[PDB]
Amino acid sequence: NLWVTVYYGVPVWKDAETTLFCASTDPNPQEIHLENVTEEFNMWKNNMVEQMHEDIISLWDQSLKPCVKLTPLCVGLQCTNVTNNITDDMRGELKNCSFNATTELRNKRQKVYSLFYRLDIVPMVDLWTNYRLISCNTSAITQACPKVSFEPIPIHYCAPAGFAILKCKDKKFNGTGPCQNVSTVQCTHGIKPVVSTQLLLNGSLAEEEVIIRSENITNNAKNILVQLNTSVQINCTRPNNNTVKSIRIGPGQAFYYTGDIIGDIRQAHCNVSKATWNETLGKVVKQLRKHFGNNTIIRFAQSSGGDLEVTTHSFNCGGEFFYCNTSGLFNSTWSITLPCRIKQIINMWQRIGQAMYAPPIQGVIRCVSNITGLILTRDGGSTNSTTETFRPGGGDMRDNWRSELYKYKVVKIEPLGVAPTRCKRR
Amino acid sequence: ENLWVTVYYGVPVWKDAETTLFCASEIHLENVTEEFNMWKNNMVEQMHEDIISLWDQSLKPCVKLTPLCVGLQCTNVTNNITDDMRGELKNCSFNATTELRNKRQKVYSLFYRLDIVPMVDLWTNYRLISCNTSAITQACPKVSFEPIPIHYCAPAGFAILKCKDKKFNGTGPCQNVSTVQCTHGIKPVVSTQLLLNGSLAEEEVIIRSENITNNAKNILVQLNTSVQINCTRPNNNTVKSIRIGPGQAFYYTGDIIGDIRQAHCNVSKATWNETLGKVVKQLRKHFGNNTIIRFAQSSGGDLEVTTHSFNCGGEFFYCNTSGLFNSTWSITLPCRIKQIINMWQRIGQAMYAPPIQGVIRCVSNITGLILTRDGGSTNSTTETFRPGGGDMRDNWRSELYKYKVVKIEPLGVAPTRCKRR
Amino acid sequence: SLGFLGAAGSTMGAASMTLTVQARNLLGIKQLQARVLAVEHYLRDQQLLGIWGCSGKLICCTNVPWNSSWSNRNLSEIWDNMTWLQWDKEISNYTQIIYGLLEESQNQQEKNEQDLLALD
Amino acid sequence: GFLGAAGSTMGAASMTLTVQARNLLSGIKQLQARVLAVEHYLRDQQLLGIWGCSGKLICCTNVPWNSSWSNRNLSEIWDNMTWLQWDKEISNYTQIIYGLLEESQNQQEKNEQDLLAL
Amino acid sequence: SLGFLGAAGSTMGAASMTLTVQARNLLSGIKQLQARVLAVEHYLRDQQLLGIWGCSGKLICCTNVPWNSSWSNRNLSEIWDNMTWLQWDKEISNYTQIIYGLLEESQNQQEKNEQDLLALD
Ligand SMILES: *[C@@H]1O[C@H](CO)[C@@H](O[C@@H]2O[C@H](CO)[C@@H](O[C@@H]3O[C@H](CO)[C@@H](O)[C@H](O)[C@@H]3O)[C@H](O)[C@H]2NC(C)=O)[C@H](O)[C@H]1NC(C)=O
Ligand SMILES: *[C@@H]1O[C@H](CO)[C@@H](O[C@@H]2O[C@H](CO)[C@@H](O)[C@H](O)[C@H]2NC(C)=O)[C@H](O)[C@H]1NC(C)=O
Ligand SMILES: *[C@@H]1O[C@H](CO)[C@@H](O[C@@H]2O[C@H](CO)[C@@H](O)[C@H](O)[C@H]2NC(C)=O)[C@H](O)[C@H]1NC(C)=O
Ligand SMILES: *[C@@H]1O[C@H](CO)[C@@H](O[C@@H]2O[C@H](CO)[C@@H](O)[C@H](O)[C@H]2NC(C)=O)[C@H](O)[C@H]1NC(C)=O
Ligand SMILES: *[C@@H]1O[C@H](CO)[C@@H](O)[C@H](O)[C@H]1NC(C)=O
Ligand SMILES: *[C@@H]1O[C@H](CO)[C@@H](O)[C@H](O)[C@H]1NC(C)=O
Ligand SMILES: *[C@@H]1O[C@H](CO)[C@@H](O)[C@H](O)[C@H]1NC(C)=O
Ligand SMILES: *[C@@H]1O[C@H](CO)[C@@H](O)[C@H](O)[C@H]1NC(C)=O
Ligand SMILES: *[C@@H]1O[C@H](CO)[C@@H](O)[C@H](O)[C@H]1NC(C)=O
Ligand SMILES: *[C@@H]1O[C@H](CO)[C@@H](O)[C@H](O)[C@H]1NC(C)=O
Ligand SMILES: *[C@@H]1O[C@H](CO)[C@@H](O)[C@H](O)[C@H]1NC(C)=O
Ligand SMILES: *[C@@H]1O[C@H](CO)[C@@H](O)[C@H](O)[C@H]1NC(C)=O
Ligand SMILES: *[C@@H]1O[C@H](CO)[C@@H](O)[C@H](O)[C@H]1NC(C)=O
Ligand SMILES: *[C@@H]1O[C@H](CO)[C@@H](O)[C@H](O)[C@H]1NC(C)=O
Ligand SMILES: *[C@@H]1O[C@H](CO)[C@@H](O)[C@H](O)[C@H]1NC(C)=O
Ligand SMILES: *[C@@H]1O[C@H](CO)[C@@H](O)[C@H](O)[C@H]1NC(C)=O
Ligand SMILES: *[C@@H]1O[C@H](CO)[C@@H](O)[C@H](O)[C@H]1NC(C)=O
Ligand SMILES: *[C@@H]1O[C@H](CO)[C@@H](O)[C@H](O)[C@H]1NC(C)=O
Ligand SMILES: *[C@@H]1O[C@H](CO)[C@@H](O)[C@H](O)[C@H]1NC(C)=O
Ligand SMILES: *[C@@H]1O[C@H](CO)[C@@H](O)[C@H](O)[C@H]1NC(C)=O
Ligand SMILES: *[C@@H]1O[C@H](CO)[C@@H](O)[C@H](O)[C@H]1NC(C)=O
Ligand SMILES: *[C@@H]1O[C@H](CO)[C@@H](O)[C@H](O)[C@H]1NC(C)=O
Ligand SMILES: *[C@@H]1O[C@H](CO)[C@@H](O)[C@H](O)[C@H]1NC(C)=O
Ligand SMILES: *[C@@H]1O[C@H](CO)[C@@H](O)[C@H](O)[C@H]1NC(C)=O
Ligand SMILES: *[C@@H]1O[C@H](CO)[C@@H](O)[C@H](O)[C@H]1NC(C)=O
Ligand SMILES: *[C@@H]1O[C@H](CO)[C@@H](O)[C@H](O)[C@H]1NC(C)=O
Ligand SMILES: *[C@@H]1O[C@H](CO)[C@@H](O)[C@H](O)[C@H]1NC(C)=O
Ligand SMILES: *[C@@H]1O[C@H](CO)[C@@H](O)[C@H](O)[C@H]1NC(C)=O
Ligand SMILES: *[C@@H]1O[C@H](CO)[C@@H](O)[C@H](O)[C@H]1NC(C)=O
Ligand SMILES: *[C@@H]1O[C@H](CO)[C@@H](O)[C@H](O)[C@H]1NC(C)=O
Ligand SMILES: *[C@@H]1O[C@H](CO)[C@@H](O)[C@H](O)[C@H]1NC(C)=O
Ligand SMILES: *[C@@H]1O[C@H](CO)[C@@H](O)[C@H](O)[C@H]1NC(C)=O
Ligand SMILES: *[C@@H]1O[C@H](CO)[C@@H](O)[C@H](O)[C@H]1NC(C)=O
Ligand SMILES: *[C@@H]1O[C@H](CO)[C@@H](O)[C@H](O)[C@H]1NC(C)=O
Ligand SMILES: *[C@@H]1O[C@H](CO)[C@@H](O)[C@H](O)[C@H]1NC(C)=O
Ligand SMILES: *[C@@H]1O[C@H](CO)[C@@H](O)[C@H](O)[C@H]1NC(C)=O
Ligand SMILES: *[C@@H]1O[C@H](CO)[C@@H](O)[C@H](O)[C@H]1NC(C)=O
Ligand SMILES: *[C@@H]1O[C@H](CO)[C@@H](O)[C@H](O)[C@H]1NC(C)=O
Ligand SMILES: *[C@@H]1O[C@H](CO)[C@@H](O)[C@H](O)[C@H]1NC(C)=O
Ligand SMILES: *[C@@H]1O[C@H](CO)[C@@H](O)[C@H](O)[C@H]1NC(C)=O
Repeated sequence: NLWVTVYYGVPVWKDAETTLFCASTDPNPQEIHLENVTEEFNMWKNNMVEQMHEDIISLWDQSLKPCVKLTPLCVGLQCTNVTNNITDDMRGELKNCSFNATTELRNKRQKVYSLFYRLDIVPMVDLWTNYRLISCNTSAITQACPKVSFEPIPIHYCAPAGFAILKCKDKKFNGTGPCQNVSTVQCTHGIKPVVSTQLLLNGSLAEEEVIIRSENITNNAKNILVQLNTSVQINCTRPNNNTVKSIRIGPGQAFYYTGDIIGDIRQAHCNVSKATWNETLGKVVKQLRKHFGNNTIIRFAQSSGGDLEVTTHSFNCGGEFFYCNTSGLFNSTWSITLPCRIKQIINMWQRIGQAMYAPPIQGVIRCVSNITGLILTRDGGSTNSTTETFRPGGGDMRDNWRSELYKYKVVKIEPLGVAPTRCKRR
Repeated sequence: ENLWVTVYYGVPVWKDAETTLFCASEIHLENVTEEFNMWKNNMVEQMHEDIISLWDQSLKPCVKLTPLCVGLQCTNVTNNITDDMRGELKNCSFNATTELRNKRQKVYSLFYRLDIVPMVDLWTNYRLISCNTSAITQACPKVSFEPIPIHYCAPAGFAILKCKDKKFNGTGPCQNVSTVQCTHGIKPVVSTQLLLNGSLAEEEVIIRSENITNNAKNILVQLNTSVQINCTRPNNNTVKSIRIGPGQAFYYTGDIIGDIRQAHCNVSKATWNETLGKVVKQLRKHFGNNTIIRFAQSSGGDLEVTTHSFNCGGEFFYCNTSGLFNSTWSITLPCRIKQIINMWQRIGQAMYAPPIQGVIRCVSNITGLILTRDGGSTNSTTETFRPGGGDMRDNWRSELYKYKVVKIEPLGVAPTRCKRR
Repeated sequence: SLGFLGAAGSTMGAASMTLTVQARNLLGIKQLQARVLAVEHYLRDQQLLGIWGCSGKLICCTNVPWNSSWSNRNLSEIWDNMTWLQWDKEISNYTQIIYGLLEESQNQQEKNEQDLLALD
Repeated sequence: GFLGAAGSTMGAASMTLTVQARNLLSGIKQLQARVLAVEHYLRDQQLLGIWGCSGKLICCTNVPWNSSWSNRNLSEIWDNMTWLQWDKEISNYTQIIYGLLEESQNQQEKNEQDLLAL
Repeated sequence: SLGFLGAAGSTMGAASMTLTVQARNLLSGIKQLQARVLAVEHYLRDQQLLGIWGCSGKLICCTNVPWNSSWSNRNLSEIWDNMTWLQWDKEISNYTQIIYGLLEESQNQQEKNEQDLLALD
């Protein structure tokens, strides 16, 4: 009675992993809401996070190729103390280091004197030198081009023809499971590739409430990503009127360094309010209690030691990589100012062999910045769920980008299908 | 009239389009009028970008002269120097590097004054020019820069329309239009004041300019006859080379055998005078029969834009051009030689042209000019033109002006009486 | 008027009215790989329709009868009470048998038409 | 020859559709050019396919001609116009015509689906 | 059943029943993309050439071009039962362009005749 009828253009899809376009090529966005659908999402199996990670690494590596190498500056340094007025907390933090640098001429050196942060130098004992640059015994140092900025620029990931991106609009979406309010887009919204290690800055806020996302909430080896519904503002500054000088080290190689600091030296601090931070932590704890016992005491603590790039909270305020100390922020059991250390020679992500030198920017650097999320890690159930301790632990950078790509899934369109009809060909 | 839409595929229509053309190395269209605009032709922009990219890719895998940015002790040349060549050449000495890293060497060499700059020192006198701005790379002595005809070809689905009209001024409708897939062989000849080894007009000198009333734009003059230019550097240069590193080689002028004379380029007086007569006859069509036309010297810039650059055999001849123009309506024109050149109009890069052995003598066909109008608002009817410089696109726009890239739109609709059942 | 995949959650007998909306939306190294793979997927689907004798059609009726072992449902529940996604899931790993039957049926049809057109 | 009929009248140019065809299909820039030509060819073939005109160069349809698109008679259209002038004249309605063509095919297959269901 | 080219050494009649098996195998870092683009271009040129002849969508296409005895004077029994496609293709070398031109012209005339027949009220 019934016959096979072939249809082409069937609105069905399968989960798939394909290559996405990076648009910024400004797209004309479209969004089609899908009525009466349910789609299973899994933010921790989303290939878009791995592809975004690879794209950011490739763009970063490409940006540093046509730039000045600092190979001739891997020389011994004669470092002494800074003669300006400093406080007790900054004793030994900044050093005045002299060295012999090359010039455009191959057989004519030049004495130089430059201020360096203590974190950027390592002791090395010789008759006339005291320190060397931290990375010169591990890898070449490449100077970032001063014409190229670091500041995140929102980008869009776009599926190729034959593929589509599904967006989950459900409130209180925990990152996995079914989603009912699902729409189809060709390109994602503008996602800022913001680089941070403990707090998520300039990201997306939750529509309804604080959302706690974990691949396995009972596995203490996985990170917990907390998205806030309200932002908490961070005011960061390096209160030092830095005077930047430069020297020519090769035929086309110009090197930039700290020349001097005008006036007294004061430390580099980020201010977060106390009323809103206390409300934020109360909300986070209230949401945590829904994944643990209702009478379990939840306490926050300082991060563990080891690997300064992880133990501190990074930004890219101005053009200078801060590294703040959240120990005074999470020291509570359920304003505020954070001493931030400055480095210039940065090994970003967890790579070894590619060292980038961030040149200083003249003047003061002050930036205000929305905190939109947190990365928390649990210490472990050593008390049998009597008391739980959470720390602002670090993790791979994928966790920050996943915190934006959790709403998107890539699906492959399958235009063909078959179905019974009474239609017989002849 | 009971008409129905009929869909036709293979419709002979097109749209103006900008697409990517590829390099390589003719169907007449009757009753077709096509509007051309040589100053909106994206083939010139693509040719410019392609030549820049090809040049940079050819220069990249070559010997760098970074170790040669050292101080030099330069003295006067001890050969017989004529009155015009005094101070143009220096006998410089510079210690250099060697295949090994623990040794050095001494390298006497003969440099042009344009290639070195005075420095502030007590022991050395000069530096190589641009060592304080960019790295200098030597252009591999195998590869050549000799112009080779390049054909620009459209992708499938696109076509190139060629205007065959006589007295075509670069814009407006063309009546004689042909379709090609690839252009003819266009030589990427590099020059500034005069256009060499190009095509000729069939009937008369053609004056092509954008908004000719605006004197800020350049005027491209295409001749219908050629003017033979005979350039030479009468000097038997003996070239030596040094290792300066494993697998590296630097070439320099060792000495000059015989007397030293300047680079003289000869231009026939009568042919050039007739050419300028033709140019003023055509300019008067745009300025008035009673307008006096003066051809003055180029000014307002450095050696790169105020002289006639002209690769010949390898060495770049910056000819003064004072013996041309210089009039109100054999010429042994002096020329300067420069070795550390910066082609295009960039800054971040520099190229060293290795000297070529023996006497250099070329014979080139002047097929066009680039002129600039002095301007002013006096209503004096005494317009003055100079052989001003410009972007390199104006040389490549002196060709590729009759070609337009169009996208084929084979799909179309039309009414017919045909109804599908 | 619903847009691309707008009918994806609608019933099969309603979503079948929007096949042209889906069809029109099917068309540096990474960008070329994405464009070439989209072209290859389109061409494989078009060749597969051509093998079945359905070239140039979006709704193509065939001569393969429906087996009750593939889906023991009536037309009302298939077309009016379920979506194409649920149908596609229901007949997963039965489509290769259907495709083979369609290929063989078209080969037999082409031979029969050639023999009919060979009669004087 | 290719585009030789571009200056001919449409009645004469419509007989050279196979001459205009075949010229649509035949280091990274050359590969991008090839992919672009293939993409445009496939977009045009899909656009014909969704109209029920697949495999044909002259395809008759069931969409009546609207006098608001062009009020010329067939003698003037086919004997006194080239395809370029015609394309310029009706460009502002081309997409509207395409939409109507698509709609006709959407109905046509459904009717055929019903006729074969008897 | 016989595989991709299993019928290559079989007779033309037997090999004509395996067209879909070979048709499926025509479609399925810079040099890999060049290879893929070349495969796509060859497929599309063949599909276009069939479309010009009015054979689009069919693997066996009957036409209106009579066979010329100057191309091959073998009878159907010898061509289809005692000859392979490779030997036949060798036999009709230097004649395929004439056949292709005749097929193109015949389809153009067929399209004009169909358009005129459909223009009768
Ligand atoms: C999060 O977003 C905020 C808001 O965009 C970022 O702060 C803003 O950053 C821009 C770009 O650096 C600042 O513009 C700069 O201003 C200085 C002023 O001297 C100027 O010299 C630079 O050339 C540039 O124009 C802008 O001032 C700043 N605005 C505010 C209100 O903070 C912030 O950097 C982002 N945070 C992260 C971690 O990406
Ligand atoms: C860093 O050290 C340099 C010397 O290496 C200091 O430069 C000297 O500063 C004194 C200040 O009284 C001057 O009198 C000298 O003439 C300077 N010498 C040179 C060579 O510049 C520099 O001031 C030090 N900077 C800081 C911040 O302590
Ligand atoms: C920078 O260069 C100066 C050049 O004078 C170095 O000073 C001399 O160093 C040698 C050993 O390299 C000593 O024997 C001399 O006595 C030094 N001269 C003076 C006046 O102190 C200086 O040590 C170099 N600095 C660094 C950090 O390498
Ligand atoms: C690189 O060196 C050249 C040569 O000295 C500089 O160019 C000269 O700059 C002076 C500046 O006082 C001018 O007066 C001269 O006319 C220039 N001469 C030439 C031949 O160019 C150039 O400015 C230097 N560039 C840098 C970045 O230091
Ligand atoms: C710098 O001063 C601090 C105390 O002000 C002292 O502890 C430190 O050792 C000094 N460093 C040097 C290099 O003199
Ligand atoms: C480079 O020096 C640091 C100084 O502590 C040391 O930890 C590191 O291991 C050194 N690198 C290598 C490759 O040994
Ligand atoms: C998200 O919520 C759904 C609701 O049923 C639950 O099944 C799922 O396990 C949750 N996932 C996580 C990661 O909390
Ligand atoms: C889905 O989310 C959007 C977000 O604004 C909302 O407007 C829409 O009503 C939601 N859909 C449903 C079915 O609730
Ligand atoms: C954020 O969530 C808290 C949860 O108590 C709620 O009180 C507050 O109003 C929410 N804010 C917004 C802007 O949704
Ligand atoms: C993962 O989650 C399940 C859910 O109950 C839990 O039983 C399991 O222990 C978790 N994995 C680990 C490694 O703890
Ligand atoms: C500092 O922080 C508060 C709260 O985070 C914010 O409202 C205020 O605008 C900031 N002020 C400055 C000067 O950065
Ligand atoms: C941070 O707080 C300190 C405390 O006094 C203040 O001096 C500084 O100005 C604050 N920073 C900003 C950016 O407002
Ligand atoms: C942050 O400050 C606390 C204050 O006790 C200190 O113990 C901790 O080590 C600091 N963080 C880092 C990364 O040094
Ligand atoms: C730093 O001091 C200099 C003194 O000349 C002044 O011109 C400059 O504006 C100051 N910069 C800042 C950021 O205070
Ligand atoms: C930060 O939060 C405030 C709160 O309203 C918002 O208006 C502002 O635009 C946010 N800034 C950024 C950079 O996201
Ligand atoms: C070299 O020639 C220049 C030309 O002016 C002259 O000034 C200079 O004195 C001459 N030097 C010697 C050593 O002859
Ligand atoms: C070029 O010739 C056309 C002929 O129609 C004319 O309209 C146009 O103004 C001319 N332009 C120049 C710059 O001579
Ligand atoms: C077009 O130019 C060509 C160039 O040789 C010439 O042969 C032909 O006669 C010209 N046709 C017209 C119509 O001017
Ligand atoms: C070139 O054009 C001029 C117009 O002034 C004419 O007199 C001359 O004879 C032409 N030459 C040729 C070879 O046609
Ligand atoms: C041409 O130049 C004149 C100079 O006054 C100016 O007024 C006019 O707008 C210009 N036209 C164009 C098209 O550039
Ligand atoms: C140069 O012109 C002469 C006659 O003017 C001609 O014979 C010769 O072929 C031309 N050469 C080139 C390269 O244009
Ligand atoms: C330069 O001087 C050296 C000194 O020995 C001499 O050998 C060489 O020939 C001289 N070169 C010129 C060009 O005068
Ligand atoms: C150029 O003309 C001069 C006239 O004195 C002559 O001596 C010289 O040899 C000529 N050179 C060439 C290359 O024609
Ligand atoms: C240029 O040189 C050639 C060489 O044969 C000669 O025939 C011609 O007359 C010369 N022309 C001039 C203007 O010197
Ligand atoms: C100049 O005189 C000639 C003589 O015939 C004439 O044809 C031309 O139009 C005149 N031009 C002007 C600008 O007066
Ligand atoms: C060209 O020669 C004249 C002769 O007086 C001279 O004034 C002019 O400066 C020369 N050109 C250049 C670019 O030096
Ligand atoms: C240029 O013209 C002036 C005008 O009198 C003349 O004196 C001078 O000699 C001329 N120079 C050249 C190089 O033609
Ligand atoms: C230059 O002089 C050398 C001396 O041996 C000779 O061999 C060579 O041929 C000369 N060059 C020319 C171009 O005559
Ligand atoms: C969703 O289901 C309801 C239930 O009747 C139906 O009315 C509605 O049309 C469905 N949505 C779509 C897009 O068809
Ligand atoms: C298909 O139908 C036949 C009878 O028509 C039956 O024997 C066969 O088992 C069915 N297919 C499957 C996969 O069961
Ligand atoms: C189709 O089968 C279902 C299964 O129970 C039944 O409920 C429904 O009434 C049937 N419909 C028809 C039209 O037979
Ligand atoms: C075939 O598809 C059905 C559809 O649900 C599924 O249940 C069955 O497991 C599939 N067969 C195999 C072998 O997986
Ligand atoms: C161009 O128009 C003339 C007018 O008589 C006509 O004879 C000729 O055939 C037309 N050209 C073409 C290619 O049809
Ligand atoms: C023809 O077009 C007009 C508007 O362009 C429209 O109102 C009219 O309905 C169309 N004709 C038909 C028969 O629908
Ligand atoms: C077509 O319309 C034009 C209007 O200009 C008219 O002259 C011509 O005779 C008409 N043709 C027919 C066949 O009615
Ligand atoms: C098409 O529309 C544009 C503006 O919308 C108008 O300028 C043009 O003349 C129109 N074309 C026709 C053929 O009427
Ligand atoms: C090969 O030839 C033999 C001849 O006896 C035939 O039987 C056999 O079928 C042929 N092979 C194939 C694959 O058809
Ligand atoms: C076969 O080809 C010959 C070649 O001239 C031709 O004369 C003959 O008419 C052709 N046969 C048929 C039936 O057309
Ligand atoms: C076909 O031709 C061959 C060779 O002339 C002959 O042996 C055979 O019998 C012929 N067959 C038929 C059916 O005519
Ligand atoms: C085709 O032409 C070539 C040219 O020499 C010839 O060798 C070959 O035999 C011809 N083909 C046939 C089937 O005769």
